[PDB]
Amino acid sequence: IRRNEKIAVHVTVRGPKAEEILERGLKVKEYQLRDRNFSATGNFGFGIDEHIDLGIKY
Amino acid sequence: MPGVSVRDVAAQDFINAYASFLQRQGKLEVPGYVDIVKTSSGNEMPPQDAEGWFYKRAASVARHIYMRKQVGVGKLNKLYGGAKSRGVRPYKHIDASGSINRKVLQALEKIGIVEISPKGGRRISENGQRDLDRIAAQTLEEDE
Amino acid sequence: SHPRRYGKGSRQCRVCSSHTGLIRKYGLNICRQCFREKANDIGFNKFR
Amino acid sequence: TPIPEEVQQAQTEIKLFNKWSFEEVEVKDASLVDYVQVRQPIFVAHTAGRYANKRFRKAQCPIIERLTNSLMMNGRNNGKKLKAVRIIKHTLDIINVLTDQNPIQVVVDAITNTGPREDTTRVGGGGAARRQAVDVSPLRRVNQAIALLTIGAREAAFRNIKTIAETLAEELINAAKGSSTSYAIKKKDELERVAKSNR
Amino acid sequence: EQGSFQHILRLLNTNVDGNIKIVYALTTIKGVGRRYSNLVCKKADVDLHKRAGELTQEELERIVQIMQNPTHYKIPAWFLNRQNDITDGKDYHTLANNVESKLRDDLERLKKIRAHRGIRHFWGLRVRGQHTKTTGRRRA
Amino acid sequence: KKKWSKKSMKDRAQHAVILDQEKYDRILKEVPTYRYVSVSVLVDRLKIGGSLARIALRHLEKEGIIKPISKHSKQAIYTRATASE
Amino acid sequence: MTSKPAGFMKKLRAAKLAAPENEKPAPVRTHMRNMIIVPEMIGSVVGIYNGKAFNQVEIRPEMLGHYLGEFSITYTPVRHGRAGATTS
RNA sequence: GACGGAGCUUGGCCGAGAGGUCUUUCCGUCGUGCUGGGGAUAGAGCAUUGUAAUUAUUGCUCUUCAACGAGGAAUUCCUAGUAAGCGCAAGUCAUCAGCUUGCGUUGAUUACGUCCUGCCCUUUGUACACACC
Repeated sequence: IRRNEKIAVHVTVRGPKAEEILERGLKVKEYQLRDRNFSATGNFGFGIDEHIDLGIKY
Repeated sequence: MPGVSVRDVAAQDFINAYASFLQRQGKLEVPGYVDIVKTSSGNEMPPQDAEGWFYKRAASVARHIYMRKQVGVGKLNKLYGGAKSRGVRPYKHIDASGSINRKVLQALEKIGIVEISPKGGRRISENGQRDLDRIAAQTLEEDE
Repeated sequence: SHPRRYGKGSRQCRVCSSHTGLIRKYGLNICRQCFREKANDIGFNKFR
Repeated sequence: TPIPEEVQQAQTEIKLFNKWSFEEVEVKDASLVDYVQVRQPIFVAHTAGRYANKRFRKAQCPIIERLTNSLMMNGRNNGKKLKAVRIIKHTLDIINVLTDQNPIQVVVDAITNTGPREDTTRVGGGGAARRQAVDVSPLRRVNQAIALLTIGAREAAFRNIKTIAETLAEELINAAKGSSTSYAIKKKDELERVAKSNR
Repeated sequence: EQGSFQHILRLLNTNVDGNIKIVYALTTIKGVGRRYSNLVCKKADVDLHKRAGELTQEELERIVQIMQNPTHYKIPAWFLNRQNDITDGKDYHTLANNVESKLRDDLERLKKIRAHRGIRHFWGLRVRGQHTKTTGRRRA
Repeated sequence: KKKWSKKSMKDRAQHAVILDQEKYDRILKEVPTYRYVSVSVLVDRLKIGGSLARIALRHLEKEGIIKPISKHSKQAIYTRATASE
Repeated sequence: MTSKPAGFMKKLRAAKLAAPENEKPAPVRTHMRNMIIVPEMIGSVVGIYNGKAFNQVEIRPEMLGHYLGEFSITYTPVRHGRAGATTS
């Protein structure tokens, strides 16, 4: 009911910044992942914890 | 004072002293049997090396033997162990101890320490007392 | 005419007709209480 | 020809774990002192069924004996005397070590402070339930003292990352120095607050 | 001298416990008891006392390989064909995801079996017939 | 939960508590107020782990700055210093 | 594909009678057919009879027994015999 | 406290547990963690009892890791080897949760008094009398 507040948070990465995240990001999630995840658009998205990726959990 | 000390020290200071002497024997083959879970629920072997599983089981059994005798595979197994009736939610412990005992007893036969009866059980030999008593010699001097 | 079997198991008196019972002596578990007064066996006269 | 136990090659030999003396210990409170026997103990143990007998001076007591027994017990469940003696053997040594004074004397000091002047039994009479304040009866002061000191030590062990012996020493010293941090003194001061007021 | 130390593990997938010593820490790995755990340490050649977190990178990498399948021990599925489903795969260790995701299949397989164990999976009820005098009040 | 630190062994290994800070501050500073204090009381007051205090005592022991006695439950007393006798 | 004598189980193997055993090769030769009304739990399952119509009568109802690919390394009475889950 | 090791029945080769026979209380570990707590439930598979173990055996390798943070309104006993706690064997019994039941082992606190409940004798009243239901 407030609409002014922070409900969520987001990052737009483009360019090399995008590629480095794609490299780690693709590697978790195994593969050959499914075509259904892909959109009509030529887009895909998957979900998973931030904890996945080379990262300190601490 | 020393020989009689085989019999007459508190068991632990006896076992602790004795285990270093045992360490010298060539034998001490565990071959992978121990690895499953020898006893109740948290029994594995890596703390075993200093005076573990295996090595105290020998060292002491020998401490026990001097005083007592005759013995056998059975006698040894629960000496140590439990296996109490259960109010049926439990375990306390499962001590197996059928595998354990067998491993300790086997090594001893090779060196020549323990002998096997027809009815009687495990008897100590001339060889068996000699090593125990001779090491006891060192023990008493340290203590006092 | 042919034959049959199965529902073997333990023993009980004649004096009482129920299956369930205690074996050593050979009668049922109340027949055993009747018997307990008697003495017959070395022991039980009575009382505790 | 000897060999044998090492103690002193003798004298009168103080026992009480072989470490400490009992005779030196003073009970300041003249009333209290009478009930608290320390004319000739050790620490071994003993039962004896002295029987409840009332009004005059009731029975023999050792202060120490009462303290070990409460610990095994309270609480709750599943405590053995070999461990129970052990924890005290150590506790006495921790207490001595903190105070630089005889552990029995500190125990006394704790108990004398924690034992309230007055109490508050709950009596129904007529249409309602009153508390008029009630007698202390000299053993009951002692019993309550030990129990309170004993619950406090337990409560601490349970909650915090501490073995009993230290919690028991801490609770006892703290009572023995009149600090409200101890459970035992805090309850003494409460019980005497309530009893004086409810009259 | 340090490491700037702390630790985050993926381990099997997405899981961290830590701050305890390796043998005890390892039990928490899906797949190992106290009973499995100690053996894996000595086979890897890490000490018992050392924490699963505290280790250096090379020692931790050996843990990842060893636990999933080790040198002297191994288990390959063998038998003649079929039976098809379910099979045993010679006692999967292989524990962790592959165990948890295995039973999910094993359940449908047990249904295509027509087992009671499979019909109960379909009925939805307490599997191996629990007492009803009292119980199950937290559960649902 | 609440949370959570001193926490050992990883803090034990790294310099931060082993080097000087813990042995000199915690163990050595306490001793001038009480000649001896028990290993377990000393654990609790300092807020230092039992295992953590135990290696530190052992280094110190070697040094001859402190002297322990014993008891089974790895309880005992810890004393620093002492004397002419 | 291929079958061999021998099959593993748990402590279930030995002698026996004849009465359900004898009936079971009959649907093989005659061809697939009616269900076979056997209460008899006693029979350990064997590969030869696979994919054939069976029955068991526990007591009051019949319960269709069909042998599946999956119902192989099982015990036979398990399905409809265990539950009597005839309640909802 | 929890862990491991240590303080009809065999001998002994031999076994994951369960078994088959040629054969008569110290110290590693714990970090006070809904966990190394707890074992609930689930699932596959192995031996024995029996003809059979699936609704209705027991033991489980192995792996799921369930509630429950010491328990409301409330209760029961117990007067020192008794409360309370550890186990064992007998009977049960083809099998079987522990029933019921005895032996030892561990080992405490309170015990004045009648100051809700059962009772005793006397006492009075009684319109009750299968009896204050």
